[PDB]
Amino acid sequence: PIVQNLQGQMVHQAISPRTLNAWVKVVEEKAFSPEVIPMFSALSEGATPQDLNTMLNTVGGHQAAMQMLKETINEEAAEWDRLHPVHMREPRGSDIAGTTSTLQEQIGWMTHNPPIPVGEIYKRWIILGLNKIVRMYSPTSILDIRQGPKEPFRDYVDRFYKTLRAEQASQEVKNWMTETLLVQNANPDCKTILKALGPGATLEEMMTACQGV
Amino acid sequence: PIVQNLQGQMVHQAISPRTLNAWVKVVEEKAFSPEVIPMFSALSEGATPQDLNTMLNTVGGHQAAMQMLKETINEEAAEWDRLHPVHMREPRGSDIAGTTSTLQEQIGWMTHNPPIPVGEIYKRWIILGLNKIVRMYSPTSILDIRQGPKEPFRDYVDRFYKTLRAEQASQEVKNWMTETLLVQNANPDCKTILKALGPGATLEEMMTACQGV
Amino acid sequence: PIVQNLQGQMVHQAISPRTLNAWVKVVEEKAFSPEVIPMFSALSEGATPQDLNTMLNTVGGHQAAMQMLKETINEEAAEWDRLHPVHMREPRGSDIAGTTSTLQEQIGWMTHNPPIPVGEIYKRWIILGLNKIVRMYSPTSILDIRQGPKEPFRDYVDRFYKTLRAEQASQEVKNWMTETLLVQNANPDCKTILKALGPGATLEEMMTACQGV
Amino acid sequence: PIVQNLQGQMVHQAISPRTLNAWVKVVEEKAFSPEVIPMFSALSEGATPQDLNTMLNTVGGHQAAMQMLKETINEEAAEWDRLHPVHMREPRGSDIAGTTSTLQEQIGWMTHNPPIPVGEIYKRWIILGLNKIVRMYSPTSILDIRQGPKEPFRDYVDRFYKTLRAEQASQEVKNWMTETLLVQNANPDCKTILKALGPGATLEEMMTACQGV
Amino acid sequence: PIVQNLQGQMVHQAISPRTLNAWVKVVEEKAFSPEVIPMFSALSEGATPQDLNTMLNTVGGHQAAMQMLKETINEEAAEWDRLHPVHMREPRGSDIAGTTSTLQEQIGWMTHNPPIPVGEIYKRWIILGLNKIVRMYSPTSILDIRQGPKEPFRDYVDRFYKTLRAEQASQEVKNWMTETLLVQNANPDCKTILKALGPGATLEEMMTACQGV
Amino acid sequence: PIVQNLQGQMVHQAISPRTLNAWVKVVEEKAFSPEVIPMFSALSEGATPQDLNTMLNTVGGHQAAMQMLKETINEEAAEWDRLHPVHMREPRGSDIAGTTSTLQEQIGWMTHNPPIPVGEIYKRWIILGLNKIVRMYSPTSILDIRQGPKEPFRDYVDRFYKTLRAEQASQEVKNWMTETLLVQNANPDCKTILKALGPGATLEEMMTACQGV
Amino acid sequence: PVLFPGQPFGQPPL
Amino acid sequence: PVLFPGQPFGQPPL
Amino acid sequence: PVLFPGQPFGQPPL
Amino acid sequence: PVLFPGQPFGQPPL
Amino acid sequence: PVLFPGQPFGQPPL
Amino acid sequence: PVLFPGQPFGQPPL
Repeated sequence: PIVQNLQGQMVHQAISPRTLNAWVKVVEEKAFSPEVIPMFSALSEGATPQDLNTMLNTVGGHQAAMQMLKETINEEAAEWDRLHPVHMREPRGSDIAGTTSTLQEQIGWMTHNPPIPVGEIYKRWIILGLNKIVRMYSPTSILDIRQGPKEPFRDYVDRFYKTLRAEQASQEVKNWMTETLLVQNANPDCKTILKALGPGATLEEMMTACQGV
Repeated sequence: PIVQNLQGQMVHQAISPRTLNAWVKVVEEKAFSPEVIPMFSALSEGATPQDLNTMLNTVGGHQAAMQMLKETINEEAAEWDRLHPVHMREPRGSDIAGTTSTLQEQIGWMTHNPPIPVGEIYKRWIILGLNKIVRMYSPTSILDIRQGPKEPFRDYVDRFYKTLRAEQASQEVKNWMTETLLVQNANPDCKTILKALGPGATLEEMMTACQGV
Repeated sequence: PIVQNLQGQMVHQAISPRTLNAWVKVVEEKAFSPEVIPMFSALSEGATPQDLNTMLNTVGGHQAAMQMLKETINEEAAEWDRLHPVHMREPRGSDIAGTTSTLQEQIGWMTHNPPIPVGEIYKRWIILGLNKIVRMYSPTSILDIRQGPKEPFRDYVDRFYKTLRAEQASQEVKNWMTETLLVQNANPDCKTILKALGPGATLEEMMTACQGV
Repeated sequence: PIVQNLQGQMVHQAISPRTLNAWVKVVEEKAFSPEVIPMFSALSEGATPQDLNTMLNTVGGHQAAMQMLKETINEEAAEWDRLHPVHMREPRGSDIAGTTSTLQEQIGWMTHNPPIPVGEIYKRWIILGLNKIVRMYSPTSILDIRQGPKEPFRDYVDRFYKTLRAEQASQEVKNWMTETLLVQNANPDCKTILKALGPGATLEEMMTACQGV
Repeated sequence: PIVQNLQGQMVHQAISPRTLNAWVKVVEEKAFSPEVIPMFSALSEGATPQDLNTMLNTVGGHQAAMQMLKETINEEAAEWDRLHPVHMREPRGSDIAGTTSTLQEQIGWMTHNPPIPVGEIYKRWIILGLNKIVRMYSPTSILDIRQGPKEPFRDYVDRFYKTLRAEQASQEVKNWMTETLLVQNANPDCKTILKALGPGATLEEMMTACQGV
Repeated sequence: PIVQNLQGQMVHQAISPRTLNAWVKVVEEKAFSPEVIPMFSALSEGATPQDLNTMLNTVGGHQAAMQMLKETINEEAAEWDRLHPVHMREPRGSDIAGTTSTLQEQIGWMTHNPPIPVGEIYKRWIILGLNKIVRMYSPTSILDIRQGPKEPFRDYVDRFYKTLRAEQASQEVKNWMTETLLVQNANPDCKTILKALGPGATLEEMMTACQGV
Repeated sequence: PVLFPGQPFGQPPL
Repeated sequence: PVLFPGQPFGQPPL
Repeated sequence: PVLFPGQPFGQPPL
Repeated sequence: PVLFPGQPFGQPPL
Repeated sequence: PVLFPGQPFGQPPL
Repeated sequence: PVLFPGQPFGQPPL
């Protein structure tokens, strides 16, 4: 991250070994479960591009996925270079990605007036690449999810919303899915109870009713 | 949380990986035992809305429960928008929930004069949603709890008060429950001893007597 | 606890997750062994009432015992309200217990001139309730403790003083107990050696002699 | 690393035992997997030459590899002495390696105006020696990697890019490899699908197609 | 310990839970091995009497030993009251032991001009009591230690000096012991080699020779 | 170590329990493997003599070795008293060893103008004693090391250089050893390959060739 | 009373 | 509503 | 005496 | 492109 | 000598 | 050379 030094100037704070080891543990154990993106985003709060790159280089495994992430940063940084032509100097996509930008340039922009938040901009590109990885590591679309004939409705809801979280679909599609597929793919008894609640029932009401099956 | 920077201004403190990993451990192991709410509240001391949201996004599992929590934040933030019409600017419900509010707006309100404590306000809504989850994750009402025919009275008390903690009922109902059901549902011998103490006996007296059975 | 902020004013320090997790571990594993009271008192050094309450709420288990602790804080805070009638304002018992007192009122009193140490006062009430719990969780009075016919005298001493620590009796009774019961309840050979030392022997002398049996 | 002291001067910060123990764990467990170089580089952020040397001396095992690293620092420091003849004084190769340079000379250069970053310069030589070790600890060239007849294409990609990371070849060779060998060495069905995509397909497209086999 | 507060005054630092848990681990596992005294002394660097008392109260087990430690603090504090009659005020033995002295009096004396180091004085009394415990927990005097007929001389030396460390005897007796008993109680072959070295041989020489047996 | 206090003066920093526990773990597990000396030297960065002594006293085990270390500090401190006759005052050998020097005298010298670095001087004597221990704990001289008839050459190199690290011999002897014994004691096939490289081959070349056997 | 049976510690009254 | 079904918490709208 | 048998260490007297 | 296939992240070009 | 056989390290003499 | 075979890293020469 960045901090004020005791000399009264903005200076880099290096990543703690506990933060790097946490990120290793996260990526090793959770293997791009969707929770890895908020976990990454928490571990990389205030990160400069060099800090982000040090996290990504440390992963070691999953190199096919890390290449899909590099393909994403390629096209996102090219899109930045397209949307922001060249005239501190303004950062190019390779500056935001931390390749052509020194650490001191990164801190310079992140503390400019107004700031250019190259750490956050690059972190958006990484998070978007992790999103593509997370879909392709999901085994099932939400359309595949159906309640087991004796599966508790709370466990089916947990499967459904955990899948819906990985989906992709635009937000109004996720509204239609949580209204419609959640009912449509229940077991016949719970399905009948849900339809008896009417279409506007909240998840709390739906669970409270179908717990009785 | 929020801290004074060495430059002499109020600035964000990022969540430590140990606090996030603690929250993950808590929610993974304790699965909304009622103790999860004070544990959450301790881990989120001084939290901005972005800090709270980072904790909740990190949970990963229990997605049916996390949706019940989002249903709660929906209705609570709508109730805020109802109780506080629009005229720093005043926060809307989506500002307090940290969706339409930048981190700098959150710190601005949390350090205003007088402050508007958007972190604490939102934390109340989250804690209320966790309360709804905690009831629905409780398997039994206090009315279901009866002492086993040879169960030690201290163990029955522990079952009873652990259930009463999850109840819901208003405080005067919890008074009536701890006076009446606690006696009424004891084993016949301990039940007889308790009635022989009279109705006003303290829990210490009740335990000290019924330990003799 | 409380600390000086970098702005030059007294401000709350939140409880670390390691302190809360330590307190959970302590109460989960040690289940009100008498050592839990000094351990609690060390973990709650400089604690405000809100800090103490966050520790107690986090316990989760042992709810019958935590109710006996609430019965104690009830009568102790009522006794405070009796001994200190109402006229910063002076704290009522519900202020010291942290229910009717904001955190800022707690820090106000804890940094007043002279201070009113509402954190320490409340911590005395909690420690007294934990003392009542500790006796009732002790299975045996000191009068029950007798040396096994081939038990090493050092192990009998360890059992005796560990029980005497939980006792309750006033200090001059504990003097009489360590002079009299310690001899009276030894095995016949060690008992004879101890009586041969005379009544004033120190524990070091007693152990050094009875090690020869 | 280096920090500002409270006296207002640049002063050494000693390596934490957690950083040294982390480096020991890394080198003991990961045995010069290519990830060890970014992991080393993260653990040695802002390191003086004495700091780097303390990390390398602590390794203990792998002494044949640590000698190959000393052979590398020999030739790199000799090349420095060749490229930078002698005229603070300018550092010789033995000064940058931290042998003939005191810690105070190292901090002097690292805080000079302009700085001479002897810590970073030496860290480049160490990282280059670790690169030679990493190739020789790799068992296979990328040319050896072929997809198993029923191996999932995602697992073959992971093997391929993990090997390509250790390669050595210049960047345009790695471009040719990821375009050509990745297709050429797939299983016959996936190989046919890949050729049906055309030569410009991205790794995401390639995986998405060959997942259907 | 004691620290300078940010307000510019000397103020207590509370014991960390890691230091208390370390002390618990030490006393639980090592059970007054002689190493427990330097370990205690390191953990209690700069400790006030209240800090020391919090460490000792936390022990929980070994209560016969902790009573022998209280017998020692009784006689040592009485000896202080004898050597230092009464005239800040001067501390009595009960002030140094932290019973009649507030924490603020303890810090007052520990920061007086000249200081009265009541923390260190009391820590001497505790360390002396721990010494009495350590002898009585040692099973053997140095006179009992003899080399096993095929025991390696390095292992006999380790047994001998580990016992000599617990001894008690005055320093010139420990000189005579390490010169004389170390030879006298070796196995006959090593014993013959040692006598062939002459009486002034150093432990390095003795080991280097007797390694050949 | 030593630090600047917030009052603006040089003051002791106590050893963390994690540093002491790390040193215990190191000496308990690694039992004077040569890596223990750099590990000790890292853990004791900036250590005063009292700090070093607290580390050494904490070891507990290996007391025969710790006596060989005391024999070394005896002769080294006597040699200091010989090389530096008596005239702040100048430190005697017993001052540098921290026996006759208070902590305040140690910090006085370590912050004098020019400083007398009694911490580093004493740490040299300890490191020299640890060197004598490390040789005597090594089971084999480098002359004993021969490649197993089917042992991989990389594993023989690792055995050889790990032994050479413990040797003792002066640096030009270690040059002759790594040139000559490394070849001379290889298996006959690898030995033939090495001789076919010529005498000046680097370890990288030697390994790269003999990997083909 | 200051703390009632079912309530958490530090629960504000009413 | 302020948080929709599939979205993370703290997701900015639109 | 300064510390009596059953008491904790640092117990204030009376 | 900004990152090429075999390279680490944050590798300076050329 | 500066450290005698049985003594701890840093033991003050006499 | 700057580091010789048996020596630790950072060993001062001579």
